[PDB]
Amino acid sequence: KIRIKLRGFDHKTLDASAQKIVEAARRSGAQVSGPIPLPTRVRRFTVIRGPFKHKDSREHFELRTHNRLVDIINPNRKTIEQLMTLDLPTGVEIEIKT
Amino acid sequence: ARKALIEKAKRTPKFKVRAYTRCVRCGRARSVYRFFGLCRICLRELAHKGQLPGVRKASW
Amino acid sequence: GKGDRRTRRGKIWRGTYGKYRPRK
Amino acid sequence: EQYYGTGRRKEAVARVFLRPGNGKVTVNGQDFNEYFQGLVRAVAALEPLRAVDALGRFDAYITVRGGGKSGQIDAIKLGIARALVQYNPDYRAKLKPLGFLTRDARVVERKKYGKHKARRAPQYSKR
Amino acid sequence: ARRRRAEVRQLQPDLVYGDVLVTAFINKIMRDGKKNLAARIFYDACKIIQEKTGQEPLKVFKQAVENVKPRMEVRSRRVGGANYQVPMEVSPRRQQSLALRWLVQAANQRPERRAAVRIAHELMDAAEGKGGAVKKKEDVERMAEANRAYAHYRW
Amino acid sequence: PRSLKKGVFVDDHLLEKVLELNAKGEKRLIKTWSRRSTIVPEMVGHTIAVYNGKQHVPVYITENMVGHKLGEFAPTRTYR
Amino acid sequence: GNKIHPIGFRLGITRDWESRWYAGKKQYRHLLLEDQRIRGLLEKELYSAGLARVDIERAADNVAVTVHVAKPGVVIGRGGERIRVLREELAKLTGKNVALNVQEVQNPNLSAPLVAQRVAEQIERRFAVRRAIKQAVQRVMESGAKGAKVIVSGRIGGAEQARTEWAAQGRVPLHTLRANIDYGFALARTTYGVLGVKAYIFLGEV
Amino acid sequence: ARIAGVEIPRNKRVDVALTYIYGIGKARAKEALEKTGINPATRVKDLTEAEVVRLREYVENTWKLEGELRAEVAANIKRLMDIGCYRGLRHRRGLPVRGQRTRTNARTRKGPRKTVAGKKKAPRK
RNA sequence: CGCCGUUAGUUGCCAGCGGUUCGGCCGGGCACUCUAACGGGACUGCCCGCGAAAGCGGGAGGAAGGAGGGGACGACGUCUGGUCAGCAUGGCCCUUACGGCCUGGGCGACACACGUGCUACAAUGCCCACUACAAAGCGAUGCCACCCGGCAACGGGGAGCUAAUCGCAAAAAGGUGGGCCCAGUUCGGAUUGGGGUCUGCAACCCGACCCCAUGAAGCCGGAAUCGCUAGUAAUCGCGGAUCAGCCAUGCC
Ligand SMILES: [Mg+2]
Ligand SMILES: [Mg+2]
Ligand SMILES: [Mg+2]
Ligand SMILES: [Mg+2]
Ligand SMILES: [Mg+2]
Ligand SMILES: [Mg+2]
Ligand SMILES: [Mg+2]
Ligand SMILES: [Mg+2]
Ligand SMILES: [Mg+2]
Ligand SMILES: [Mg+2]
Ligand SMILES: [Mg+2]
Ligand SMILES: [Mg+2]
Ligand SMILES: [Mg+2]
Ligand SMILES: [Mg+2]
Ligand SMILES: [Mg+2]
Ligand SMILES: [Mg+2]
Ligand SMILES: [Mg+2]
Ligand SMILES: [Mg+2]
Ligand SMILES: [Mg+2]
Ligand SMILES: [Zn+2]
Repeated sequence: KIRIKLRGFDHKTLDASAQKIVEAARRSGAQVSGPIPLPTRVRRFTVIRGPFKHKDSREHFELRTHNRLVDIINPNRKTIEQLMTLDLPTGVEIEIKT
Repeated sequence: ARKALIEKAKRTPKFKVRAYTRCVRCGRARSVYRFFGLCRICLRELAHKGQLPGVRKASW
Repeated sequence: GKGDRRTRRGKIWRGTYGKYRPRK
Repeated sequence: EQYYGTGRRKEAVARVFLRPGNGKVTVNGQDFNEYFQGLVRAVAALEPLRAVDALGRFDAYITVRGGGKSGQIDAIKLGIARALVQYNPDYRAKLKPLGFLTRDARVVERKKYGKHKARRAPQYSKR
Repeated sequence: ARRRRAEVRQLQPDLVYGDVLVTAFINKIMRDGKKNLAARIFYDACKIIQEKTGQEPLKVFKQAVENVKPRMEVRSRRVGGANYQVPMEVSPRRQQSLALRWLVQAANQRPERRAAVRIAHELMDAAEGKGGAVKKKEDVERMAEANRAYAHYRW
Repeated sequence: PRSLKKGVFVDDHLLEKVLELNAKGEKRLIKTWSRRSTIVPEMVGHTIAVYNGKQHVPVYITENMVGHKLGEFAPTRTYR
Repeated sequence: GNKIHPIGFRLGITRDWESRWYAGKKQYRHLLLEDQRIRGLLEKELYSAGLARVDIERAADNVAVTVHVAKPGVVIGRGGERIRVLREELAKLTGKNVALNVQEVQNPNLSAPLVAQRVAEQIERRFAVRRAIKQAVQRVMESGAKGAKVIVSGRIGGAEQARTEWAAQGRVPLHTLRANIDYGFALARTTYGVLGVKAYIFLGEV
Repeated sequence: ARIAGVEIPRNKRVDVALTYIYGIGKARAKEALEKTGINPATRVKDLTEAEVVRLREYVENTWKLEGELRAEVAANIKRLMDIGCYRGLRHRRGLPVRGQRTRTNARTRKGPRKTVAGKKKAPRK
């Protein structure tokens, strides 16, 4: 029962590589618990627009971290062998527990 | 600011309460968002140049 | 109300707790 | 076995379950009146059943999550009105013109910068 | 209203008299968004309208509103001179608002301590012909037919 | 309503100096720049010169003013 | 006042981030700083190649710098003895083992950063500004492009009173997101002040 | 009845009444009614003469109140006035002792406004 | 943001049965709520009337109907507008000081005046007790459950949480009960005397907080004057950034 919390700053690149982690099978080998949504955490920064005065200007920036879960039950060893050099996203990260 | 006044470089500040921030890009000592290490003015510049990964115009 | 330190309303307004707004 | 509608209102969600019964409504593991104790607006959550003659012909197990009790009232009201239409699609005639089917999309307006409060504008002098 | 004539909003009827006027009153009685204890007042006031009078409260509330509605009022006018107090008619929409507003205001002048009581007595006194609300109405109409000379600016 | 807990504070370079002059006689005037330091009972006697950002001052030191901080006796600003 | 960065505005869609990695709130600060140092050592030494942009990516400790230059000649050198020196000079500031790549720019007259960069250098070589700009635009319009626009700031010609010179043709539709408008800014350190060269280049739609 | 030196709080609840003495507020009232076991709620006139006594015998012998306090504080100030103290100066001038601003807003320490002429050659303000 | 669908089940449940140390705590399933990716949905498309047309008025169906609600987004130009103290940067200027380091002081000075605010002057109220419903956020040399000591700030001990799972966290107005009874009051919390806590090398100048006592002015404000057309104003609490701490009632 392996645990895989996925997270990055882009979500087009997440759901398209969490999908690539569910390449054991659609549902014929190990169970597969589907790519789990799991709420995103939004940091915000609010900057005064110009240098020097003009209090009332302001402009909003956000940086949002999206998080997935997946989780596979009953890990056959060839399912793990696929967790080797099989990736393409650069801005996606990978926590793994069991 | 004064190039001299980056004795923020002083790794030992004697007391940890003389430790302060400064923009790592411009020296600004006064809106240095600690996440980025950048001041408010540099942050908006870098945000707009797309050199702060993941950072985006935010509206809601 | 909100100005008096030794009250419910007043302690709520100023973040704090104490004799007049027990933490629990 | 029962009948169901959702109904949301201003950050609040009710889930309405309609049993056939005596008129006993229960809201969040509690009696209907024990939950809206002393809120005069309460009785208006059940204004669908009142205006399709159902006030006492249904029991109602309702779960309610989020917001504040007065919005929960409006949201239950939508919840009921919807269950009561998937139980008998003909009920719309004596239900739609009353408005009970519409969902109140009136929601808190965002806080704008340089304002105090979305629209409250800071006060100025000399002009 | 520079573009459209701007319509009136339709307050949902009372929960206890199923009436629109009673919501309106309750709304004028309410302050700071506390609608619960504005209704908690008007109704407490209604218990009092009976335990002091054989009459049903709705019939009395309605009765007193009518005694406060002003058939005439003045609103000032800038001319080719200055301020002329032109006696105008008063639309049925504006009589509504004026009556209700005047009723609450009058009520809150009173020396009775509970709010329901003040509303109660004002609501009663106004039905029976007297009371501060009516006085700032018999007054209002007195400024009309006194500036009657300026009726020929009817707008 | 101030603040000296289970610590109590007196800046020490001035302290080792006054206790030193309590082996014999009292040095007329001591040049301090630390107004930071509370007064101990062992200071009652020798006149200490508290600074000012501008001038050391002849602060004679009575026993009626022990628990107080030094700078409480050398006014900073000048007024009318 | 007016006019947001046409890049930072479109950053959502039609234009992606120069450096695209992920990092926690105890790392982001550091990676960002070093990321900058790289751009600095890069924008100074690679001037001759005329670098449009520098993509930087990170992962299992390693760093994939993907430099975009008009003339990859000047970044290679003795058949290598330059791309090695620079992948080396990066290994000192970045203790994390770098990987320098080089990207051809098919059409320097279709990358706003270079177009502007072009104009900048002329203004220092005392070219005629008005023409420079009308020309610069044409060179961009002749190379396909649905539209383009250039702007020189102030003190055109040593002129004591700072001005602004213009030029632009085709469509340059700033308020439409669905655009793709490469933007580029070049500085011009002249004898008598500084000048700013902004370059807009519209192309495509969806 | 006479609780503390020349004090006479009548006709309200006992706790509220006790505060009409100088050294006593809501907290010493509560306390000294708990520790003498008189129901705080009773009106003053309905206090047992025996009660009134166990009340006084606490309050008076346990706390510095009224007169013996008013000149403890007064003479407490003269202390910081008689040493070279800063708070003393502030007491002597009549200016916010606890480290406030005085550019504006120190009315409560300063008394009413002593308004003076402001300009000699500048607009209307 | 509002309605609906598909994908997705270490958050969600008298939906449906089993167990209960009556907590979705346990088996167990994802229907529902939600979470968040991708889609549908609106078009003056349909009907009636005016119109040459664009469109206008109205009416159905619909979660929503003519720009459904709110953001981001600001033209050629104007002001020789703001900013060389964020950053660049031409010129001019100083170069045992117009550079540099300290320690202390100042930026916090008070006879006065203005701006923006906060807290009020109370009964549609204030106090105490019990009890009910949020959203958005933040958390490692951090948030701190829980236990013990203290009236308390807080100290000692200690669990969990790299957090949809642990914590900040109590939401508050509201509701039920009790008290106050028209009073400068159980309104208002300014001032001042005392005793403490914590942060920091250090709180005199000049920190925040807790406790005791003190309990000012203020009974709704002249001339004038500001905001707001709907989840708006009004009102109530909550969070973050900055930051050891904090003068935040400011700001987002
Ligand atoms: Mg603006
Ligand atoms: Mg400099
Ligand atoms: Mg600091
Ligand atoms: Mg009070
Ligand atoms: Mg609000
Ligand atoms: Mg020494
Ligand atoms: Mg759905
Ligand atoms: Mg069972
Ligand atoms: Mg048509
Ligand atoms: Mg100027
Ligand atoms: Mg200042
Ligand atoms: Mg001014
Ligand atoms: Mg305890
Ligand atoms: Mg009560
Ligand atoms: Mg008023
Ligand atoms: Mg408007
Ligand atoms: Mg207010
Ligand atoms: Mg802070
Ligand atoms: Mg706040
Ligand atoms: Zn900066």
